[PDB]
Order: sequence, then structure tokens, then C-alpha cells
Amino acid sequence: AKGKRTFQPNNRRRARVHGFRLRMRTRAGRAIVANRRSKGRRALTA
Amino acid sequence: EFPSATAKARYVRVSATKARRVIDLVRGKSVEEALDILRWAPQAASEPVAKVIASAAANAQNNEGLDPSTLVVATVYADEGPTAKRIRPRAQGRAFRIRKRTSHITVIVESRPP
Amino acid sequence: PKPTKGPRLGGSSSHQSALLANLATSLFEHGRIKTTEPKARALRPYAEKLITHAKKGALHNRREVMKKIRDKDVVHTLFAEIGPFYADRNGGYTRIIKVENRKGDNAPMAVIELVREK
Amino acid sequence: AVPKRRMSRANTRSRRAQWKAEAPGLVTVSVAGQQRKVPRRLLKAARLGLVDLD
RNA sequence: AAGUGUUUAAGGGCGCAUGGUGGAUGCCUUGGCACUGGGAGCCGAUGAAGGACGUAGGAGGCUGCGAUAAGCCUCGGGG
RNA sequence: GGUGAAAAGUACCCCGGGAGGGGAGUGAAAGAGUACCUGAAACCGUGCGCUUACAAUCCGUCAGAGCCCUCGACGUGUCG
RNA sequence: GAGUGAGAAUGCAGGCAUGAGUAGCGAUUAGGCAAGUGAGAACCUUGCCCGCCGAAAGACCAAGGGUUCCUGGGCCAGGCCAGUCCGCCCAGGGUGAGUCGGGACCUAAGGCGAGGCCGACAGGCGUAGUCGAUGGACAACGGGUUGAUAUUCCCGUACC
RNA sequence: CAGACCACGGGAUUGAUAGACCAGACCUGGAAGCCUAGUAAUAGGUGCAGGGAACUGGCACUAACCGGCCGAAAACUUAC
Repeated sequence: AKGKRTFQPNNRRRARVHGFRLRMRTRAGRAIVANRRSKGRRALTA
Repeated sequence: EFPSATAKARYVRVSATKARRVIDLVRGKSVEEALDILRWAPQAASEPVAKVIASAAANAQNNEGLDPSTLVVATVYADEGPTAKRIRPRAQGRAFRIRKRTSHITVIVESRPP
Repeated sequence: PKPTKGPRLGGSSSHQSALLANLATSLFEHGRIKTTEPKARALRPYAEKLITHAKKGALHNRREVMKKIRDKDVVHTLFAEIGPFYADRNGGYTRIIKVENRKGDNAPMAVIELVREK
Repeated sequence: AVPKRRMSRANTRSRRAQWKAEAPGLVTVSVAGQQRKVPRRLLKAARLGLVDLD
């Protein structure tokens, strides 16, 4: 079969694609971090 | 009125219907005959039912001071108690509900003169 | 003996053969064994045929028993204690006694023993 | 197929009443000087001591 | 001689009694909503906003506080 | 979200492996027992009364036989 | 003065019924007996026997998970049944490196990129650089030990 | 040999119901051991052997139990 699911976990890739440094890299990602901080998210990013 | 003793086995982990299946067997019978039928009944629900009937008999003997030989299962019934909701996963990622039902088995044994 | 009419007892013919062999070994070892009543019913003819071979104490009967028992200790037990013990008894070497069912599946249970009254 | 109507209480209960247990037929057996009630099926086992009468 | 004739409930219905489940109703509230009148209208490289990890004698959460860690100092209030 | 005014949160004994109960006690009240204010309906029982196994039923409505209780003429069961 | 009237909106939420004590209880191996434990055992323990895999269904590394590991307890939730058992619940304990795999050593693709160039702003690229293993360089092997760690601890003998 | 779960036969042995055992039938086809012949594969004798099931007879040896549940009339009218 080909039962490969969509999510293949990888901590390094998760950090490098959704991580705090990548989010702060761009103004859009900084905007996302600020919006999560205002919403009250405990996890502002990966 | 005949001297009676009560015993409630509450939140028994058996369906009300499955408790009633054996309560029907042992309703009206003497305490001894009821306990014998619940001893030799293949239904698993006979064990909580037997225990509550024996508890009613023990209450009649100790708290009420009645003769155990004269006791009879006067009024016994299983009401349905709380039901826990579980999820069973099925084909195509569809979640079906499973009901973990409980039962309150109430027994009242009277001391009747044969 | 007469074959099992319905579905074989172990879930297959091979498993029924192995299961009857193990039950016969256990019965000849411990005298009596408790097992599901259908297994006792299927074993009683099997075990009595083995005991008949034992009674006919010979090398040929020893080989005929060993092609089912495979336990040399139980084969010796047969041919040295159970054949001599049943020399005077003509059949009916085993006794099935129906006992209470199991709490996990309500399976009918029976204790199958070796007859000893003589 | 699938049930087309909700079954009425009368029909549901008429056919549910058939799901009933059958009480065992108990016979007396004397063991340890005591008269217990066991199925006639287990009568022999009780006499021989192969029944756990608690 | 023929005819008449109540009498059962495996189960079901209706009703009454008595229970269970459930959490509606009523009465509430620790919490919200909309405003009023004032204060302050900025914080941050003297490291902000916000956090991670720690911190009490004992496990965790919230709170407080940072290796001086539910806390240290001074000055006031209170008993 | 809600026990109770107050945990006074049921000592002790009994049945039970426990759970859960029955006495006992606390409480104004356990018809307040940490599943807790009141406790509706749906839904699920148990008991009693009538009815129902020759019957074709939008399940009711109009007549309506037969089967229990509220006042009395009368003195006692047949009326209203 | 109205958040003032529900039976319909394949309406919304919560609780329940109907099907229903019905289907199913998840492969293509398979369990049996004796004894034990326990209130309770087809399912747990032990001893046999039988059967299954055996280029694995055995033993490891990596990713991923994160304590699930071990010891002692628990059995009302979960385990498609029961359960005394458990990857479940609770407490405590447990992970030892100069050499192993990484960093402190390198760089590939690629990322970011002081300045810079370009672009109304936002920003797009990018040099120098600096990251970036999946690769390069780089010194340790046998045996023993614990309930749980072992080229890590210990023993013996090695190498930076 | 009746069967999805019913009912039919036997049985509380006053019994051949099933199993076993003993025979027969039937199916396979010449068992094991031993001896003999072949340097051996193997062949021959023991020997219609051995093994075995359903069919048929015997045979209470094993199990059909020292057992529990159900299971009887309201009457009245009308000729001899």
C-alpha cells in the first residue's frame, strides 16, 4: 500500500518552518506572533 | 404490613435491562431460593443482584431482627443509573457512541409467615 | 473414533488432533483433568482407544500410542500402570463429570477422570 | 436496510420481553451434612466434591 | 336430549401510586455587558510588551518573586 | 456554578473484596450525603385497577356493557 | 418597556429513546492441561506440552513519542469481554562518555546576510561574512555488573 | 441420519441411548519385531498381516443421576 499520512513529524523542520525565529524574521510573522500574544496564546509559535 | 428491609446497590456497572433479566427470575421468591437461582444463573448480572439481595437479608437479620428463613424477596427492581459516553471509531473515520450504563438495584425483603 | 460431526474442536483438524493428544497426555498424567465439556466428550473415546492400546501391551501398541502421545513418560505410565490397571475392565476407562461453567465465557465444563473403582 | 419508522412502545416491548433468562432447575444435594441446591446437571459433581458451593 | 355460560395473560395498552435517570424550572451568584465621572495617557538598550526555566519543607496548577527567587532593605499606616 | 447556617461531611455495627447500601448518629431538614438547592419533560422501571391472544386499529371521537370510591331515603345494595 | 409566547427552519445545545440486548468485538498462528494467586481467572504467574514467526513476528540504529523504563502498590475509568494483569492509575527510583552521536572542527544545497545595489513605502536581491549534514576530519576495545545505565559504571588492557 | 435455536428415541437403569470393549462387515493392502536373501537400494516368511470410522450384532465397563418443575369440574334451561 501507500499509507503515508500527511503529517510526518520532524522537530527540526517544525522549528525551521513555523519557529519563533522564522516568525520574527518577517513583519508578517511578527504580526502573527503579536496577534497570538494579544489573543493570549501560551504557544505563540512552534 | 410485613416487616421489611431495604438494600440498594447503586451505580452497579451493569445495564438496567441486564440486571432486570435476573431480577425477573428472583422476584417473588424466598431469599434462599432467590440466592440459589442467582448462584446458578449463568448471567453475570446475577452477582450484583445476589449481593444486594443478600445485603437486604442481612439488614433484615441484624438491623431489623427478622428471621432469615421467613424472608422473601418482596419488591426488587433495577432502575437505570448514570451512563458514561464513550467513542468507538468506525470505518471512514466516523465516531459512534458507546453507552457504559449503570443500574441501581433496589431490593426490599419482607418477613412473611409461610 | 467417530469423527467430529461439526466444526473441529481446536478451530481446525490439525489443532483438534494436537488438542486431543495434549488432553490425553494430561489425563494419563494427572488422572483427572478439568476442561470444557465438548473437549471431554471428544477426548473420552480418544483416551479410551489409547488405553486399549496400552492394555494390549506390546511393542506395536506402544508405537501406535507414541504416534499420538509423543510423551515418552506418559507412554510408559500408560503401558506400566494404566494397561495393567484396566486389564480386567472391558471398556469405559474414563468418566466425564459435568461441573460448573466458566465465569469468563460460560463455557460448559467437565472433569474427565480415569476410572479407579476396581 | 434501515428501520423506516420508530418502533412503537407496544411492539418494542412485546418483542423485548422475549429476551428473558430461564431459571435453572435446582435439586437438593447433601454435602458436608448441609442440604444445598445445585442443578441436577451438577448433582454428581457436587456429590463428588467437584462443585464449589462457597 | 341440544342450547346458554363467567373463568387464563406469554406479552401489550390505559390509568394511578412509587421510584430512577436527567438537569429544565424557580431563586441566586464568584462572572460578564453597556455606560458615567475622574486619573494616566505611553513602556523599552538603566533591556520593554510578553514569556521559558526556576523559586516554599513536601507533587502540580494559579499567584508572587528571580540563584537575594511566595522573597531582601528603608520609610510610613495597623495592631 | 448552587450540600448545609455551620462539615457539624455520617463515629460505631452489619451485608459486601470493593462499590453501594441497612441500622446508628449529625443536622430544622439527609424529601440536603462532597453523585449533594428546587428537581420539569423526554427516557427507564416496580406495584395496583380495568382491559386485551377470531383480530385489519391516523390509534381518536360519539354512544357504550362489564369491573372501585364520595351524601342519603331505606337498613342495608339500589337507586342519583 | 419588552431579549414577551415555537412544533417544525435536513434549526442549535444538553439529555434520552428506535434499530437492540441487535451488528461488531479488528486477520490470514492456537491453544491445552497441572499447580499458584486471588473475593473473583479462558485471559495474570509458574511448570510442562502444543502451535506460529524465524531476510522476522529475532536483535539493534535513526526519526518520532516522552517516562510509557524499573521497583512497590491499585483495579469503579481505559483494554472492544473479564482481569488479580497491563503501554492504564499512584508513589519512589532510574539515563554516568576525553574516545559512542552531535556542539566546541569543516563545509554542500539552501537560509540569513554588515555594508551595498535595486524598489514610492512595504520590501527584492546580494557581496564580505555567517550558519546550514544527509557528507569530510576526529582518540577504545573485550569482559563483568544493576531492578532499571553502560564502548559511559567497574575489571583488564588501549589510544588523543 | 432430528436439528440454526424445536420437537422425536433412551434413561431416573425394570437400560443397549451413546462411547468404550469384543466380534463381524467394510476400506486400505501385507504392520511392528524377528528371521532369511542380497557389499545395498530392497525383496521374501511370519501373515488375508497390521491399522481403522460412521454400519451390524453382542457387552452395563463409562454416562444416562438416590431430581426438580408443571399438571381436576362455577353451573343453568329445555323430552324421557
